[PDB]
Amino acid sequence: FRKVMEALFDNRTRRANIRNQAYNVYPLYNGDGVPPPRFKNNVFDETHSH
Amino acid sequence: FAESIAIYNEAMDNLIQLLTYPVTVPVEPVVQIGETTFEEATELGVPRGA
Amino acid sequence: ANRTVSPSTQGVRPAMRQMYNGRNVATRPIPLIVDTSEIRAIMAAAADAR
Repeated sequence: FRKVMEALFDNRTRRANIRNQAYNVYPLYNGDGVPPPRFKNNVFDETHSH
Repeated sequence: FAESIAIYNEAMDNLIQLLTYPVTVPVEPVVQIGETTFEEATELGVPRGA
Repeated sequence: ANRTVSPSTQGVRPAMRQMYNGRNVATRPIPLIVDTSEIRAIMAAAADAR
């Protein structure tokens, strides 16, 4: 239960590996990773956060 | 302590079943748009590509 | 007898009705206006993001 809640509340980006390849593991929007797509002329830059 | 432990256990089950799901790996789509335009025809020339 | 006439005695019943007024009920639905252009933008964006 702590790790379920911590996955949502801890706003930092994590790192993980599969098959000799590395990637970011993300919480909700936090200013890291692919920005949110455009919607009805709302447009989001990379620093967008929830 | 089975009384208070059952209260704690239920509250966490309710949260977990609303906050969590078994993973899957969708291909996440990028909305970028390429387009073609028609052109007005002439009796000797030819139109542009796509 | 009374021979009196008017555009009303010669007329038609007004075909009137009561329209919703929000009185004498416990709650009132939120007045959520949604024009079709906004429905198109939602449905297009949902189908793009899927």
